[PDB]
Amino acid sequence: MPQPKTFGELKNLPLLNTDKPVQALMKIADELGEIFKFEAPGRVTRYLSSQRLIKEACDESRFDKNLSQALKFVRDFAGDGLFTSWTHEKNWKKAHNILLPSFSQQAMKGYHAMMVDIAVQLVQKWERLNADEHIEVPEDMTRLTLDTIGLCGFNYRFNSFYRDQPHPFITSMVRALDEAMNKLQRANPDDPAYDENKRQFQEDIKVMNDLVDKIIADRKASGEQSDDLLTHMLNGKDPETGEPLDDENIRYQIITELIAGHETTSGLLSFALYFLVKNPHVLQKAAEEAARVLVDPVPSYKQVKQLKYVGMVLNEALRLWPTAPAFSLYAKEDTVLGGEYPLEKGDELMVLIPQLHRDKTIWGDDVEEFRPERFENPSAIPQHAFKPFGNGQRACIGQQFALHEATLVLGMMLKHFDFEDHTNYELDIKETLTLKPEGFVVKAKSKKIPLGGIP
Ligand code: HEM
Repeated sequence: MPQPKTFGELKNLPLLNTDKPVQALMKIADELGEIFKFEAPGRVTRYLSSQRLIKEACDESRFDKNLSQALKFVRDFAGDGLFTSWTHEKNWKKAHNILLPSFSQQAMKGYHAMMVDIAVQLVQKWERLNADEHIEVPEDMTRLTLDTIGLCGFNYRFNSFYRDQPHPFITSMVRALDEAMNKLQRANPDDPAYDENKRQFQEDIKVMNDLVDKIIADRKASGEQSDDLLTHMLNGKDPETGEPLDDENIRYQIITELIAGHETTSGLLSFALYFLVKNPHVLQKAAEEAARVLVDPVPSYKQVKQLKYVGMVLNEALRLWPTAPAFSLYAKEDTVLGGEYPLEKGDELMVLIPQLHRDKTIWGDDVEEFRPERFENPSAIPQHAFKPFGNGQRACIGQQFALHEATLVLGMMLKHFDFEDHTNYELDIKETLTLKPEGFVVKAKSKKIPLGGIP
């Protein structure tokens, strides 16, 4: 098994002392192949890139979700929420059972109005820009996804489109996620040089906890019901144990929904618009569908479901740049991977999704091209070839929410504006916990189509 450059004591770790670790790992994969070993002080990981090996890794009888170093650090503020719990932790099963119906296709009918509320705000913002002015794409997409999850999660308005400086909760969340990712590169965590980082981290945790805990308390006092996750959780009983989630876990689920959902989804919308402006004939086809389908001043749930080609566009963006680009597994028992790589019980595997999605033996020679028509017939895609939302029982619980949101918003964008790549933008991918196009800007010329009133 191949292995990239080592640095004594530090092993491979310094290779990731970069602002773009995942793209670093992709370049290494390009040279080394379908599997390579990556060592840090005190840990070992095997990175997987081929569909041949990843299909075995996705066999839940042999491998289970692992809490990576990154997820362990995120747990300091996401607690035992769904994203950062072990599969066999009692609160995982319990929360999974309770929350499943909150994330179904039927639940999307209830969330639709609040998704439209924020989408309308985004469209109005762009309708109101003066001539020559431009749009900062990832920045606005993130305002949109944070505000949407705020409403659908706990009926709270962050009012991001009313601000230059985000709501303090958002600032704190973003900074805590930053600190979590930065901790990955620290050989000496308790060095006094990180005392300030530690102070800020605890302050940011308190900001998040204080707001969510207060809203939960207030909500239990009012009795108010909404189409939000908080109401569902306050009223929901586990099908198995018959118990509801306790108030602390409810808080962790609300924080979790925001962490897991806002940045992946905004990254997706950003990458999709990028690929559209770089491929004008695809943009035209997608805009034609939007105009054909979205015939009312405000889109309805049933109309979003008709945006088939927009859906193909989103899937092809997720193929090329899956915005949560890696997930971690561990071997349940000793086992041989792909017939040639022995694993010991507890051994960690990392699935490199962007590499999976560029496996020529699956997709063909043109894997680098943006072609939504790949997804015209789903039955064509082999099992475990396309995994932007993870695997099995530990797959993204938010998948239907993300796709409904992104399809609605991209559809409305295409209905209401023509877009210009005015700077001839060169793709630069920023890495946090997730991936996004840094500095992506466009100009949007309104088609001057009336936008209807909302509740
Ligand atoms: C394009 C958008 C999204 C992508 C690509 C994405 C991707 C993923 C992936 C790959 C995982 C598995 C992580 C692992 O194995 O460690 C995951 C899990 C999860 N995601 Fe998403 N996600 C997206 C949007 C969302 C949204 C909008 C929400 C909430 C509204 C959400 C909530 C969650 C939760 C709670 C989990 C953990 C589920 C469990 O293990 O029980 N995600 N997501």
